[PDB]
Amino acid sequence: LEDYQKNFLELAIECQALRFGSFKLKSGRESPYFFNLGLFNTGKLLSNLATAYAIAIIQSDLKFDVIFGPAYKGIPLAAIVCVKLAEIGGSKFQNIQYAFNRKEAGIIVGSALENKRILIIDDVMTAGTAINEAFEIISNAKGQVVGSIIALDRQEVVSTDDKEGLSATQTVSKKYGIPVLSIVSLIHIITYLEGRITAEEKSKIEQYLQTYGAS
Amino acid sequence: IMLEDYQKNFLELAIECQALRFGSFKLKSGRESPYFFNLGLFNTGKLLSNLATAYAIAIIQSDLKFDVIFGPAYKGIPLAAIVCVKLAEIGGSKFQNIQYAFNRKEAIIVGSALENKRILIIDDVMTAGTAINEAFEIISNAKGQVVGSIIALDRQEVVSTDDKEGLSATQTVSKKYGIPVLSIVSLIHIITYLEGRITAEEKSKIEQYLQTYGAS
Ligand SMILES: O=C(O)c1cc(=O)[nH]c(=O)n1[C@@H]1O[C@H](COP(=O)(O)O)[C@@H](O)[C@H]1O
Ligand SMILES: O=C(O)c1cc(=O)[nH]c(=O)n1[C@@H]1O[C@H](COP(=O)(O)O)[C@@H](O)[C@H]1O
Ligand SMILES: [Cl-]
Ligand SMILES: [Cl-]
Repeated sequence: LEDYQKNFLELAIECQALRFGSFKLKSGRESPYFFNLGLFNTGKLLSNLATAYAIAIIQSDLKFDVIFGPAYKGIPLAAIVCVKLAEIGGSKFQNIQYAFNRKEAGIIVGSALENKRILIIDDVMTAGTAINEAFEIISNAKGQVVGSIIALDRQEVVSTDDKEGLSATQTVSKKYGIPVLSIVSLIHIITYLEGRITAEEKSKIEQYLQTYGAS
Repeated sequence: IMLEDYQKNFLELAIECQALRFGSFKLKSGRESPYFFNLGLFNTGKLLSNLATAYAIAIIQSDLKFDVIFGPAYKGIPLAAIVCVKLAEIGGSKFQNIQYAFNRKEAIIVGSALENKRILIIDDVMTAGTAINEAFEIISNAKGQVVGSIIALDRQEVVSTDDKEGLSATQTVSKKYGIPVLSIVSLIHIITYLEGRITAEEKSKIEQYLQTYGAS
């Protein structure tokens, strides 16, 4: 793990973004843990979060024109990361733009996406549903998606039906031929924060991963 | 009038990025304006960084004590976020734990509960004050306590031409709620700073507009 990933994880517990318990996910799956990025809610935490995203993006060498955040929670993410890229990235990141959608229209707020290289930013990927929806919106605007970044790759399958059992992030990359970046993955949480996870929570996570974990 | 270096720099960028334009614009209040300020055109990382800093300096200057910065959906949302971040970055210990919040158009608050929290409303521009009033009601529904407002531009216009006192939208809001209304710049700043860069024709159009709508 890199230092910024360690700090991200440390702050994730501090602000309670990483919670263990019983959670019904968007996809319907009953999960033993939940990552709530919305809990990085202070000026200090948002600054650190924007920095983590920016570092991951810069180190990827991805070339793009526009960072797009899906409504609603992706909107602040796109804005703060756009800023942070200009602050820590140097000359080629000064003119990167940000955009987002309205839920109902004139759907896109920002410069026209047509023929621009777009990086999608979001919080967490589980089954990949949220990113597919963002893809649809971008394609309607005639944007060219060149990559995606999330804070947490939960490293789960799109569906248990799929025999290959590729993760949601793996399936997006393969389908589109685009990088899918993550600040951290579930494996990083398990290994680094092993002490702060109890024996029961450890087993609950492993049992969950037996059903939903990528191969 | 006084112009801070950061205000001059902000205006320079506003011209550069097309945020500030002169010409015929029908405002959302129906008023036919000789100029328009489109803050959404501060749309790059560099422009947003300067914008966040400008808002932050004005907020710091004011000594306003608050818990939450609230930006109305949709265009208020990035403003709340970037300013919450900037304040923690350049404002010191006092701003480390301030939070941001915003509304959904329909289910409604995104963020920690607003109840019993001191709220700073952030928005782009005030003309007749209609948008800020709508934000007041949202925060009211949520039982938050509004302690201040900040906008990028105070257009210095009346709420209604029928009011004989002729208080501006920002003056009206301030008197009604007993709270400060801050702005990065006002129309007077734009006119004073740009001098002859606004053409004679453009100047007279502004003067004619303010003869109809300008605050006393
Ligand atoms: O429901 C989830 O899958 C989920 C798990 C989690 O740990 N954190 C989390 O925020 N979520 C929510 O579910 C989304 C990810 O699920 P997918 O759209 O299936 O990838 C995120 O965008 C969140 O809205
Ligand atoms: O329509 C306007 O009055 C207006 C003028 C301007 O220069 N810039 C600008 O953005 N506007 C839009 O009008 C709103 C302000 O109008 P009021 O709600 O009357 O105060 C802003 O929130 C913008 O949506
Ligand atoms: Cl959302
Ligand atoms: Cl809007």
